[PDB]
Amino acid sequence: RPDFCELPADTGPCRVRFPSFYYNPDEKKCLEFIYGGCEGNANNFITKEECESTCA
Amino acid sequence: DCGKPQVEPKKCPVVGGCVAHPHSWPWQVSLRTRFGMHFCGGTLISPEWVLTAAHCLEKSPRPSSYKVILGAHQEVNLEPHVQEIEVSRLFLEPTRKDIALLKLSSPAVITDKVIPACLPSPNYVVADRTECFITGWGETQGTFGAGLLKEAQLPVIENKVCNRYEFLNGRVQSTELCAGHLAGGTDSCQGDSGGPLVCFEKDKYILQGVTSWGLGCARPNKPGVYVRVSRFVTWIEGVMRNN
Repeated sequence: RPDFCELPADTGPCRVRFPSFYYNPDEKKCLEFIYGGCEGNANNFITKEECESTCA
Repeated sequence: DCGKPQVEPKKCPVVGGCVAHPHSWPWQVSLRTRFGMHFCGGTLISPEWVLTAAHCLEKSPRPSSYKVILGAHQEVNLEPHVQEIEVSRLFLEPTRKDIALLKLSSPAVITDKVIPACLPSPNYVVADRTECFITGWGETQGTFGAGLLKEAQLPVIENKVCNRYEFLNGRVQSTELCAGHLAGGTDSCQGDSGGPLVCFEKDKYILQGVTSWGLGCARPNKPGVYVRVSRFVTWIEGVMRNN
């Protein structure tokens, strides 16, 4: 599990509503979050599987 | 007549704000996936054209992957009288700003629930503290109106003040305008992107901004940043007439 799996969910400054997934270390689960559309971090996945296969 | 709704809009003195009167913002568009989930706003500026933000079209350049919903009040339970039109063409603004044009696969029918908005003067600057309206089905953040068209009456904040360290600190460009209450609590949010920032000017509503970004939603001293439309009018005209 790469380092960025430990980074927090960054929606970003933009103000699109892209539902996405981030890995949650303290819960050891892939949870849903809104991505704003610009900037942010690698802890950002489009499927629940992509999060799990990468950071879980 | 564009910019003139046949249902008189509420004035409300989207996080915070109020649920709008149905069809009082007839130019409001819900941009969607083929699945049909709302992820962005849009603005009917003419029967075949919708103005939005470029970040909404990030993933795919396929125009057929985009769907335009017109005359809605509910984000999910669409009214029976609603218009669902596919996008024919996308036009990203060349200097890579957060503004884009969607050409509709078929022109929208202008009714009393679907009316377009008016374009501002080229290089026009909305004066500081001008009260404009923000509409959209974005996040509400624990505030009422989730799933319904929400509106907010926000004052324009001039960029010299908006770029003060206390606020956005040099983040805001010439081709952007700031808007909102500095005390926070009322603002556009994720899901409102591409949405209209309209200003009542002559005797009708005029599109002056496009919901772009902000440092968080509805936070104190953190006004929303909007694409300054008046800077792209000339570009918009030439796209509509040549395409």
